Amino acid sequence: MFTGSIVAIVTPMDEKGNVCRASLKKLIDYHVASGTSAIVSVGTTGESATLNHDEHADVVMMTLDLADGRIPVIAGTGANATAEAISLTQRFNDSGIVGCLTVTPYYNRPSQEGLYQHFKAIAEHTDLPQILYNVPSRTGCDLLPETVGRLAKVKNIIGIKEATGNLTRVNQIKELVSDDFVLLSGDDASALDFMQLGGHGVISVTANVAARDMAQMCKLAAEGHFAEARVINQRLMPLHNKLFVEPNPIPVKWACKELGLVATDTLRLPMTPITDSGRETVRAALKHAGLL
Amino acid sequence: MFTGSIVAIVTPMDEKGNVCRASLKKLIDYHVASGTSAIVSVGTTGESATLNHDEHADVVMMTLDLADGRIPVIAGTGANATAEAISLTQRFNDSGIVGCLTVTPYYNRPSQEGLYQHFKAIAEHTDLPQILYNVPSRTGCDLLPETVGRLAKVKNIIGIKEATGNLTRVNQIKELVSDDFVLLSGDDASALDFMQLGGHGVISVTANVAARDMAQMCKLAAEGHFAEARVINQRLMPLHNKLFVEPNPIPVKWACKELGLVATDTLRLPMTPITDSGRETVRAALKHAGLL
Amino acid sequence: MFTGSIVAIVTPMDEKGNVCRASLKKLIDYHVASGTSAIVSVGTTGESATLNHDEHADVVMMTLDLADGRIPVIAGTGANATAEAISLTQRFNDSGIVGCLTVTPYYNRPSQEGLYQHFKAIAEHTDLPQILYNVPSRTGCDLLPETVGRLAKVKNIIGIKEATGNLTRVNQIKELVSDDFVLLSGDDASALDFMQLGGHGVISVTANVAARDMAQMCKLAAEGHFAEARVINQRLMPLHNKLFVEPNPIPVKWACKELGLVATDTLRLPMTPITDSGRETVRAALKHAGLL
Amino acid sequence: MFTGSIVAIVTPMDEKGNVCRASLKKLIDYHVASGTSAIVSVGTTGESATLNHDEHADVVMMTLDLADGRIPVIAGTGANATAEAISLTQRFNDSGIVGCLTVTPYYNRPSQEGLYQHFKAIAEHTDLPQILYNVPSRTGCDLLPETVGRLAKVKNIIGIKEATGNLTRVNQIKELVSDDFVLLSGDDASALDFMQLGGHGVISVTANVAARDMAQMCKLAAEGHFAEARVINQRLMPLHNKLFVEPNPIPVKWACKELGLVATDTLRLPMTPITDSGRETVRAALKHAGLL
Ligand SMILES: [K+]
Ligand SMILES: [K+]
Ligand SMILES: [K+]
Ligand SMILES: [K+]
Ligand SMILES: [K+]
Ligand SMILES: [K+]
Ligand SMILES: [K+]
Ligand SMILES: [K+]
Repeated sequence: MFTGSIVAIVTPMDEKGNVCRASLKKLIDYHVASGTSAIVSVGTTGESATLNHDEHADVVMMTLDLADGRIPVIAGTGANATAEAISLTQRFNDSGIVGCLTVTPYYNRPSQEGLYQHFKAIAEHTDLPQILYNVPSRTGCDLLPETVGRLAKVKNIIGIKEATGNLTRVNQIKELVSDDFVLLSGDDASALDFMQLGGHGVISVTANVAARDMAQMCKLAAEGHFAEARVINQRLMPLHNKLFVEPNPIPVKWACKELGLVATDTLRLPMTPITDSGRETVRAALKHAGLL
Repeated sequence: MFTGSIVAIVTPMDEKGNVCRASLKKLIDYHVASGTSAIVSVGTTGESATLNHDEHADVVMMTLDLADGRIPVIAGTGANATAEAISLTQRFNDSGIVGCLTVTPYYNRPSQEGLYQHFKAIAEHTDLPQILYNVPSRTGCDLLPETVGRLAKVKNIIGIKEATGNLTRVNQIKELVSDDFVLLSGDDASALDFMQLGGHGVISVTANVAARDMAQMCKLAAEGHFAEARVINQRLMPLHNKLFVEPNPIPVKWACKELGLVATDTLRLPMTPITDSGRETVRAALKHAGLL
Repeated sequence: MFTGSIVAIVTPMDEKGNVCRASLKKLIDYHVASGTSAIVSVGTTGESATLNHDEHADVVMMTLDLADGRIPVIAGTGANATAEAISLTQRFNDSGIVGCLTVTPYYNRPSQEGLYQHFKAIAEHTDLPQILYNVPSRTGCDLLPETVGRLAKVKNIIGIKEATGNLTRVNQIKELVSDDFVLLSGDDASALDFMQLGGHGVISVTANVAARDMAQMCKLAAEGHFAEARVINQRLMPLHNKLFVEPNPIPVKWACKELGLVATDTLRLPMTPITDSGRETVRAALKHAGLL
Repeated sequence: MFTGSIVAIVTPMDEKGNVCRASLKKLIDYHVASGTSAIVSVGTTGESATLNHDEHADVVMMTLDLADGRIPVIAGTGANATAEAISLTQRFNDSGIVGCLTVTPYYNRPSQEGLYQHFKAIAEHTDLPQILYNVPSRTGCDLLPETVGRLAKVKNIIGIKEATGNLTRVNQIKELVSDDFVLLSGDDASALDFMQLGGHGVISVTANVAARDMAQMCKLAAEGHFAEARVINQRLMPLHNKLFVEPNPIPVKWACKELGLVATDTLRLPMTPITDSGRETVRAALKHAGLL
C-alpha cells in the first residue's frame, strides 16, 4: 500500500488531450497483473500541472473505479495555495482513495515555517493519510529533514516522497521520525540505493513500462537481496535515465504507446510531442530492458 | 509605459486575506504622485500564486478603476498550462490594461520548444502586448536567449522581464532581437547594472516603498548618468537585499504597513507573518534608505 | 590496510610551523591503541598544500618510522603536474609505505582523458598501490565513474577515496570495477551511508580525535550491523560537521590540542588560527561525542 | 600598462615540453605590433601549473629579454602556500616586470581572513604592484568584494583580475575601493560587459590570436563607444567560447600553431593534445573572427 513499487501513472489522453478511459483501464489491469503495490493518480507524471481540478478529480475517480478494489490508489493533491490544497483534498474525503501525495508549494517559495503551516492545515482538514513530496528542481523549494521531523508528529502525515536524488536525506529523515514513517524515492535512477539505505519503496516513472521488473526489484530490496535487486536495476538503468531524455512524461507516454499499453501519446501544452531523436533513445533503452 | 521604474505592486489585504480597496487606492495614489512608469498588477509580488483567477481578475479591474487613466496597468497572466494562460488573458481583453506579464510555465519544466509553443499560442489569441517573464529559481525552468530571439519575431511579444540576475543575458538577448524589444530587470539588487548594460527599466519590489528614488534612478540610468543613478542605488541597496530576507512579499508588505501605506501586512498561506528578526532587518533597510 | 577507519592524520606543528616529532608520536601511538586501520600521511588534512616536497617526504618518513611496523602508512602523493606527481611518488619507492593517495590535478582542470593519462603515467612509474582521490570542491575537477572504470584496469590502481558526498557514486563505480577495488569515503558526515551502500571504509578527519568510536563504527558497518554503527555515527555527527566549521584542518588541530593529543594547534598560512566562535562550536561537538 | 587588452600569453613549447624561445619571440613581436597593453607571463594560460618555479622564472626573464622594453610584462606569482608565494615574488624583485598577478590559494580553501593574511603578507615583502586574481572554478575558493575592499587599502595592491564571470562583482568591488584600483576581467566571453559596467580592461585568452581586434575593442570600451566595441566582440564571441571547448590552453595553443605564430601546440601533462572535433570547432571560430 505505501511501500514497494508504486507507479506514478501517466494520464493517457486521446488526440484531443482528454483522458482516454480504455487506455487507462489497460494500464490499471497491467499494474494489477504485474504486482505494482499502489497507483499514484495525477501526480507529476500524470500531468497534474495541465489538468484543472475538475479534470484532475475525474481522472482520480475514474482510476479508482477501474482499479475496482484490486490495487490501492493514492491521489496527487498538491497545490501552491494552501486553501486550494485543502479544497482539492476535500474532493477525495470519503472516496476510496487510500491517501494523498501532496507537493511543497511551487513558485511562491515559502519559508520552512510556511511549509510546516501549509501541510499541517491540509492534514487538519482531512482523514486521509498524507505523503509529503519534495522535488526542489520543480518547485524552487526544498523541504528540509528538520521540517519533515516536525510534520511527522501530525497524526495523519505518514511519509515522504523524496525526489532530490540526495541519498543523505534517507537517514537524516529516519533519525527524526518514528519507525513506521514511510520513506519513498521519487528518483528512479537512485531509488534502489535509496532503499538500500533504509527507504521503503519508490514512486516510479519507470514502473509505467517495466512494472514487473520494478515490483520484483522492490521485493528483493525489501528482503535484503541487494546484489540480486541490482541485476534488475542495471537492466533498467538506461530507462531510469532516458525516460527523462525529454521532459517527463513526454518519453514515458511515448514508451507506453510503443508498448501497446495506451492508444496515443498525446500530452497538453506546454509538453510537446517527443522529438525523433528522443524516440530513438527511448526505443534503445526499452530494448536494453528486454521489453521491446 | 514599458520603460523606467515599473512597480510589481503588492496586493494589500485585510485580516481575512481579502483585497483591501482603501489600501490599494493609497498605493496607486502614491505611484501616480511619485513618477512610477506603470503598475504590474498581480505579478509575483502581488501574490498571484494564492489568488484564484477570479480574485486575480478582480484585483486587476479594481487597480484599473482606481488608476483612473493616471498610470498604465500591466496584468500578470502567467499559468503553467497553455490553455489556462490563454483563457486568463481573455478575461483582460479590452479591459484597459496596456499589456500582460506572462511567466514561463513553473513546475512542469517544458523544453525550449514547449516554451516557444506556449508563448506563441498565448500571443496568437490576444491583441495585447506580451512581456515574457523569466525567473528560473521560482519556476524550475530557464527561458534561454535563443528562444527569446525566436519569440521576439511574434508581433505582440514586446519584451522580457529577466529575473535570473545573470547580467550576461542582457546583451545575449539584445543582439538577437530588434531595437524596440524591451529588456526589463526582475532583480532589484542587480537592476541598475542591468540598465547600464542596455536594459530599459525594472519591474521592481523596492519601488513599492521607494517609488520616487526608483523613478529618478531609472531616468538617470536611461539618460546614461550611471554615476548619479549609482548614488541612489547605494542608498536603496539594503532594501534591494533585505526585502528578500524572508520570502517576497512578506518583507515588502510589512514595510508598506510600517510606512502607513497599507492598513495590514496580511498574506495568504503558505506566506507566513514576518519574524521579529525580519522586522528589525527591514526597519534598518528602510532607515538607511531615508524612508523612516 | 585499505578498509575500515583510516585516519587522514594532521601534521602537528611546533610554534614555528615545523613538524613536532613528540606530538606526531603521541598521535601515532593513539592510533595503534585505538584500532585505526591505517594512517594517510600528508593528505589534505595533513596540510600537503603548505609543505614543500622535501618537508612532505620528511613527515611521511618520520610517520613510518614512528609507526614502527605497528600500523600501515599511506603517503599523500598528489600533484597537479604529472611529472611532479611521478617525482614525489618515486621518493617513496622501496620505502615501507604500503601505498599512495593521489588527488586529481587541482587548478588546471584537465579533461577526463588528461585525468586518465595523469594517473596511468603515475601508476607506471611505481610498484606502490595507488588510491585515486576525487574532491571536486577543492580541485575544480570531477573524476567521473567511467574514468575510474578505465583506471581500475591498471594493475596497481586499487581504489578510490570519493569525497564528493554524492552517494550515487558508490554503485556507479562498483558496477564498473572488479570486486576487490576498494571504495573509501572522503566525507565523514556521509561515510556510514557510503559503507551501507557497499563502500569498504573511510579516510577520515573525525578519526583524528575519535579514533576508537570511528574504528568501532567501521567494524560494525563491515559486519552488517548498521543500526548499531548508526548509534555511534549520531554521537559523532556534530563532529563530522563542526570539524569543518572553519577550513579543515583548523578545527581538528584545535581539537587535537584541546584533547592533549598535540602540543600546539599551529598551521601554515593561508590557514589561520581558529576563531573564538569556532572553539566554542568544536568544544560542544567534542562534549556531545563524550570526549570532553 | 594595467589597462586595456592584456594578453595571458601561452608558454610556447617544443615537442619535449620545453619553452620554445623562437616561438615566444614571434608572439611578443606580434603583441608589440598589435597594440596589446601588457603581457601576463606564466599565468593560467601560460601553464603555471606545470612549470616548476625555476622554469617559471626563466620564462618570465626570457619574456622580459625578448620584450626589450617594448611592452610591459606582469608575472604570474600565485601559490597556495603564503611562504612560497612570497619566495616566488622575491625572484622577480628588480627584474624589470611592472607587477605581479597573484591568485587566491587553490585546493586548501582558506577563509576570507586567511585570503586577507595571504595577500597582505605577499604585498608586505615586495615593492612590486600586486594584482589579486579571483577564479573560484579553478581554486575552490571565492575572494569576496568585502575582502578585496580591505586589501585595496594596502599601498601596492593595485587591482583585481575578476574571473568569476559574475558581473555584479564589478560595482560591488568598485564602491569599496578607490578610483585608481584597477578592475580587470579574467573571463573573455563576458569581458566587454565587465568593461561596460566600469572595469578597465581584460586579461585575455582570445588576445593571443586576435590581438589587434581585442586592443581596438578595449580602447572603444574605455572611451564609452560600447556599440562600436560590441560589433568587434560579436565577431570574436565564438572564439571567446570555443577557446574553452577543451581545457585552456589546449585550444588556444592549437590556434596559435594553426596561425603559424608558434612552431608546436605541445602542452605538459595533465593537458592533452586537442581532439579532432576540437580542432574543427576552433578552426570555425578562427574563420568567424576573420583570422583564417
Ligand atoms: K485530520
Ligand atoms: K505521523
Ligand atoms: K495576436
Ligand atoms: K515583437
Ligand atoms: K607499475
Ligand atoms: K587495478
Ligand atoms: K611593500
Ligand atoms: K592600493
